[PDB]
Amino acid sequence: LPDSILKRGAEASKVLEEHLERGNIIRIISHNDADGLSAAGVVARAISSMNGQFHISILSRLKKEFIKKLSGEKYSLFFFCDMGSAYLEEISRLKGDVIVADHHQPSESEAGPHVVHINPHLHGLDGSRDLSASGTAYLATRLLNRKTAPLALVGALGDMQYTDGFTGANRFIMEEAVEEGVLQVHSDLKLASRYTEPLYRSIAYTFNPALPGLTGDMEASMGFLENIGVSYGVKYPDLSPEERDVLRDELTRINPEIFGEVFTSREFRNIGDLSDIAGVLDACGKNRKYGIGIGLCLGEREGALDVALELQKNYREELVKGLAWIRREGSTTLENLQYIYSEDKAFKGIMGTIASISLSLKILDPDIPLLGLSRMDQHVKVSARTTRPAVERGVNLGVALRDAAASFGGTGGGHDIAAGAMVPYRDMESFLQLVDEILGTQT
Amino acid sequence: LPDSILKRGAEASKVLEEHLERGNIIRIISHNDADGLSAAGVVARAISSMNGQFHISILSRLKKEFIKKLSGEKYSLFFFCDMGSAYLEEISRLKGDVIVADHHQPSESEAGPHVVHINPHLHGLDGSRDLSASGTAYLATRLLNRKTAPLALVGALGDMQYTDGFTGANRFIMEEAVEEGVLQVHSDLKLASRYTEPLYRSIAYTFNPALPGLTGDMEASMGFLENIGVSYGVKYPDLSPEERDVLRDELTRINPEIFGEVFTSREFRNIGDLSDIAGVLDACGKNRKYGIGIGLCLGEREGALDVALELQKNYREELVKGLAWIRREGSTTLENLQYIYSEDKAFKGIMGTIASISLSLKILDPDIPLLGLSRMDQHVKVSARTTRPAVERGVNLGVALRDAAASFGGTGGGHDIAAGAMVPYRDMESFLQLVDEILGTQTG
Ligand SMILES: [Mn+2]
Ligand SMILES: [Mn+2]
Ligand SMILES: [Mn+2]
Ligand SMILES: [Mn+2]
Repeated sequence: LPDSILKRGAEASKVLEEHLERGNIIRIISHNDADGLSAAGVVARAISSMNGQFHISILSRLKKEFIKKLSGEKYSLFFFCDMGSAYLEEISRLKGDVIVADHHQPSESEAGPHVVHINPHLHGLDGSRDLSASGTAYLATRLLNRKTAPLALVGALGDMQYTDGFTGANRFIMEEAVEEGVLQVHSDLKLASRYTEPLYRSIAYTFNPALPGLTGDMEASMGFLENIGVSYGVKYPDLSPEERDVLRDELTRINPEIFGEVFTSREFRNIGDLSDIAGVLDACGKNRKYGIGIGLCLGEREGALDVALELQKNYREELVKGLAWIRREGSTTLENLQYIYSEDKAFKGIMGTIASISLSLKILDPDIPLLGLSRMDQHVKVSARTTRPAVERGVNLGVALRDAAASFGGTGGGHDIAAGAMVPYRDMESFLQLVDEILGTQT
Repeated sequence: LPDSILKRGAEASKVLEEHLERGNIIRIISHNDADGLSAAGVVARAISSMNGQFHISILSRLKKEFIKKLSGEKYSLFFFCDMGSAYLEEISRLKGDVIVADHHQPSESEAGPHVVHINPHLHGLDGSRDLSASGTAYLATRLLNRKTAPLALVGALGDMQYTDGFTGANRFIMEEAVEEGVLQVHSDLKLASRYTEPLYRSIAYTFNPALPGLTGDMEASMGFLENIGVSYGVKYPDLSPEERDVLRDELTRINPEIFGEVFTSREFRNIGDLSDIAGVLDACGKNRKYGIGIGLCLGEREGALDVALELQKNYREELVKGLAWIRREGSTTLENLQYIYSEDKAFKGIMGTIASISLSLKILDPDIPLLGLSRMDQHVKVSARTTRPAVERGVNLGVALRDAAASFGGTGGGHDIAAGAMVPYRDMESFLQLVDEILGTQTG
């Protein structure tokens, strides 16, 4: 990588150690998706391993008001994951030391001198591809605990940073984790929950890498498996070798991606591969069941796990319906983006995910950035997704949504390839065109 | 301390004396938790000490109907503890004199020259911190009996009014109880039932001050004690001095609050410290078993005590399960609150207690107000708890739940730090979503 970062990391480990040695409790603030929860987990696990204590809050968006509420509180160290780069001035106004582990672009003023800021953008690395919050937290805790590297990669997968191989600092973290013996790599089919789910359901629930015709369609996948003569009520490992080969052959025909690298760790045995864990965390996060998510990251797997797996199941079911909806009513295309709108509470939480999946499946034109829109009474939650070719063409959704949302007194941001915003429902049209214009621009 | 409240207290003592001298039986109505039972005990002890007679009814909630049923009955004096401030008009409609000893925000109405109302809120004091029903009853009976001060503090502890030291009128009552020689203060570890329970169980049952990792977990605490090399099957006082020192060192590392002030009285020797007594009463109250709680308060300790300690054991066991349940199914967080929902009767009676303990332990984020929810066929019972930093930030659960509930034809109220409500199942989501905003305006 560029050895610079590792250094910045170490600065942050030093600070962390200082405060732990003094007995003071560490305040952790993070985001509510796979990356945010796995980042919070990395840090809390590092603290735990030093017989230290931590206080975690999970937020869906960091707000100026919330930062002020903290500036009260008698905590000596604040650790921010997956947010904060946009509020560096405001955060600097905290009494007490601060670490910010984040991977969004600038944001933007200077960052005070009692604050440690780790961000791939600052070290010549791409925050959209080469590192996520969870990995940034690992670099911050790497000299204290290396057992956490699998979780670091959970967040990276969660944030869609696997682009045929891990790249940049994610590659570094993978390599290390192998070297430390806590991560194994296998070539295999990338099917959903292969250890806990019968083949027909596993195929239907393989949303990424997507399998057009089969993904999201229990009937068609059951059918498909009969047509090719492969048992559809057994779990993948309980198949015969011959059946495995025929299956590998026929699914690859539908999408070559389906076969490739698969990541496992003794830590997550009986649950899933690393991508599966990312899914379980997304389901916990979408259900504001943050405790279950973090418990899972720290190693709780008894009642918590049952609950977590049940939440996934529901999550998956909701995704199937959402995909069916998009197939039924289409999207309206403009000139530089397309969009999809729904007042159904069923889809509020999952709009971004079904957006992404629908582009992969090519239900919708993957060349055109897709804005999913869900009403929250007076406001509308926006979830924008596109693809890596579109980012190459110059698309930056994080920028477009931030600028546009501000214009109407809203709040928005993200990365080039995925972003979100919140705006008055009343301003939806105006909003949408403005993004349109902003779009065609950078393009 | 305001002279006004001591004076108001004396007015109530005078009234009580008047009726006792006339030989009439005194009607005592109180609540069913530690504070409610200890308050009822204070009054009945003062009555007993004057060779007088009393009739006690314990209620889980005072209702308009019930007040009317009393408005019959041939009793000359009615003594309300831990309730009544919300029903002052309805109460004044009683024929016969009335004392109301309470500490809920009363906004508001008008008494009726014929009702004596003692409440810290009326005298510039905080009902959430500076005085509870039991202390308010003590101020009402203070010029007739001072041996009751320990019980007054039992209710205060029960109502979670120890905030690093007693404050306000509770501090006054403590100081007076020392001066009278009925209360002693020690620095020591604040472990559950140290005189009657082996160390591993004592640590597992120390719910407050909470000990993360150990509290509620028999296996872990047994383990912990082996790990540090301290006898785990012996009672705290039967340990060696060296063992005591090592233990004091290793528990303080987990929570500094575990060592600090401890309150005792010859009255409760062989049973527990004052916080232990609060626990026994909560157990009696949660099981009904009101006659036993009150027996304990009056000094009955033979068969009654055995029964009481058996009940505590069961209560504590239920709390352990409830905590485990929260650990298993988590809470869903929203903007300004979190909540937990159950269909079990195992947890009905204890929802609010395990809510409080889980926040102390930080199973759940203590910065965020926690709403426990249990279904009653058509309605759902709500138990809300939060912490003192949150109340500082501006949270008031009593208010939030009262308003919100009403807005759906429900009924709700309490204090800033703890409250309850009852609403139609048919619209939880609306209810929850309305409280989550009322709190944003509170903390904004
Ligand atoms: Mn995130
Ligand atoms: Mn992220
Ligand atoms: Mn009470
Ligand atoms: Mn009370």
